[PDB]
Amino acid sequence: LHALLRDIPAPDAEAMARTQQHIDGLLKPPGSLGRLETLAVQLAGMPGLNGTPQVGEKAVLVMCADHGVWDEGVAVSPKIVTAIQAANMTRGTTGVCVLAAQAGAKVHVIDVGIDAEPIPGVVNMRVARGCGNIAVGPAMSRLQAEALLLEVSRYTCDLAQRGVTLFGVGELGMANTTPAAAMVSVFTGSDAKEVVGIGANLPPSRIDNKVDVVRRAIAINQPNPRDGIDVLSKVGGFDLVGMTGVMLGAARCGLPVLLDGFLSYSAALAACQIAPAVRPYLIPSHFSAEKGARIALAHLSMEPYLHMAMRLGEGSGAALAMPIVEAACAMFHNMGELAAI
Amino acid sequence: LHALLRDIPAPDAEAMARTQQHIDGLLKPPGSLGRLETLAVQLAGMPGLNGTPQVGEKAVLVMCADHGVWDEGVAVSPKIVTAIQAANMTRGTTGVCVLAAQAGAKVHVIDVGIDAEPIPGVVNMRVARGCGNIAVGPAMSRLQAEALLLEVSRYTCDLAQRGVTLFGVGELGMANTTPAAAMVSVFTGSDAKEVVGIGANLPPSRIDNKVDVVRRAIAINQPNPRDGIDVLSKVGGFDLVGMTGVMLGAARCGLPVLLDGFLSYSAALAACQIAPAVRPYLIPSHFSAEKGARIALAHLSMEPYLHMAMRLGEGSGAALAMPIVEAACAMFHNMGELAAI
Ligand SMILES: O=P(O)(O)OC[C@H]1O[C@H](n2cnc3nc(O)ncc32)[C@H](O)[C@@H]1O
Ligand SMILES: O=P(O)(O)OC[C@H]1O[C@H](n2cnc3nc(O)ncc32)[C@H](O)[C@@H]1O
Ligand SMILES: O=C(O)c1cccnc1
Ligand SMILES: O=C(O)c1cccnc1
Repeated sequence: LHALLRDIPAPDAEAMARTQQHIDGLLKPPGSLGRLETLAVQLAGMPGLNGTPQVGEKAVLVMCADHGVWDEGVAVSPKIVTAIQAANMTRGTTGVCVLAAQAGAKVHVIDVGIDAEPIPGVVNMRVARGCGNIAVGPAMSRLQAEALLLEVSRYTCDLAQRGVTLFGVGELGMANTTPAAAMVSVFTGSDAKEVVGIGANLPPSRIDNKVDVVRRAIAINQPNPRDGIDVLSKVGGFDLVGMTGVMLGAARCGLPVLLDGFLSYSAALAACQIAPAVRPYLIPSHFSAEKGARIALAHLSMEPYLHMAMRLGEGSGAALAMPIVEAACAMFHNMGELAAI
Repeated sequence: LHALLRDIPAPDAEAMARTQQHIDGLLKPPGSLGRLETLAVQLAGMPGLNGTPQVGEKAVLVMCADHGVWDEGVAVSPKIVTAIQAANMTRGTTGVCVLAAQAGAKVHVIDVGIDAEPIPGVVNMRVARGCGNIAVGPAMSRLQAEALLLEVSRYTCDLAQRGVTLFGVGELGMANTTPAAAMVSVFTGSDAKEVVGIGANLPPSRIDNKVDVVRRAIAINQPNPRDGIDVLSKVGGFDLVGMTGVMLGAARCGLPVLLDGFLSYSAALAACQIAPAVRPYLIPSHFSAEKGARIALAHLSMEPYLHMAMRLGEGSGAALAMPIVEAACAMFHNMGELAAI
């Protein structure tokens, strides 16, 4: 794991300089394509991309897991919805599925801890049947967190061997906005009230309880903010850990990862805490409608491209942004040159 | 023309209600897809769409024209760049071209007033060789403005007959951000300084002059803000008029139009002034990096989906947003239903 982390490559400044120059020579006023130009340059510096902005195969990895904290009344969806939706993922009827197909991306459903019988068709990496209830203790052990990080990391880089060049992260887990809020609070130093949202339509009444639960989790566990693994293990969840693992894996692999919404931001904070070298590989997608979104993003210093007021999760926003990544590549490779004004 | 305007259909509330209900029944927490849901409903109310959110063929219409105001030193690009770029449009090497191909949209290049010999391959609807210099008088006559509105309007609806269901608007015209700023100032009641930007990399030094030119145009022409045609004809340009015409045509046709950037916002203000019935057919794309963008958008009460810091024009932002429109349709038609949680 420390090996893994040690080997995350730095971005290729040489390739980025060449990219910048090329972009500057295209048939348009310099810098006129704004963020599309920056994105192209960013991609060029990613070693797994072979010195140029390009997109081969695309994959969205959905990490599914249950949380003991559901027992605290923090989620309106019944627990079984995780298991149900995960099965649905195999039939292509969910929101991510539909958006991924539209982007020509393949969806990988990964069970890292659903509290139900295994689902055929789903990738099995289950830690346990739901994680511990963070309101009364840790979600899992450090060992457990590290093992999963490792396993997902590897799974991720292996896909690279198969032509995938662009990943998207997603999750599925009733009550997951709760641990996500706790992590955000911890990493950013914000008070719980500021980052706790309505999740999947939690009634406004029910909010207070959610806030208290978050505070409780933190007080009880005393997660160390300087230790991303410590935080994940104490007040995170298997799904969150899994997302962090995709990020570490893609970075080690020298490839880009598209973030999704709120849950993904929490995982990104942990990943960057654990390995700052991860940062350059992350690409924001959309601006989640979850309350703590702004705070979370400010800490990652990211400005999403899409303002859609989305709050579904599943990696749906990631899929929706894929065409943008492809657009930056198209611009780079297909535009004519000034020299030929 | 008044006929044309009179016949713009109202949105189909019946179809929209059915759409809303269907969306609500999809396999996700209600309202979880935010703006994608709203967009789908909007599309459903458009009569040319046959009661459902759908996308058939896509077209981006680029209106090209020269402006006499270029003589005032308000643009750094040489005048010929309009003619050059317009030819380039026929070869698929420009920014819009590349982005449109990526979206599976076809680009229609329309010459409404380039100050050069006709370009083979370009649609000929030329009013004159560049419009009058707004700093010393009107851009054109009212008659001229109305005629062009009519002609473009018709051209637009005719494309509908050929399977196009979604339009994008764009332009090409050195110095065009100048008349665009004047229109914005006029319609919104903002002072020139607040809405005059750098256009295609105008040096910061050169700004003052640009502001004065705008003020001059207005003082001299005294455009009536309550009369959109009056404004267009006095302080607009052939390209701007042409964009307004696509908007009027698509609306009459009962079809959606994707806006682009700053120039497009100015044209939209005029269109809505002329015919408020046009409003429901307009769809924002991106948030232009031009200074007066925010003001312009506030007046249209539109919040763009994409924050890319783009400022190229040509209809490039419109093309980039097409996949989003298609995503809303995919969501609508392909997601599974709750009833089948
Ligand atoms: O913390 P809560 O309020 O439960 O919200 C987080 C969950 O809701 C999101 N979520 C995604 N697809 C969903 N499908 C259903 O049916 N419910 C929630 C869904 C997210 O992915 C988590 O599973
Ligand atoms: O008012 P200015 O500073 O001239 O900016 C508006 C123009 O610049 C934009 N524009 C688009 N493609 C371009 N290609 C070149 O080469 N220059 C400007 C271009 C816009 O479409 C207008 O033609
Ligand atoms: O931003 C998200 O991804 C999100 C917000 C609420 C519920 N589920 C997911
Ligand atoms: O917003 C635009 O479309 C734009 C801004 C500057 C120059 N050309 C186009």
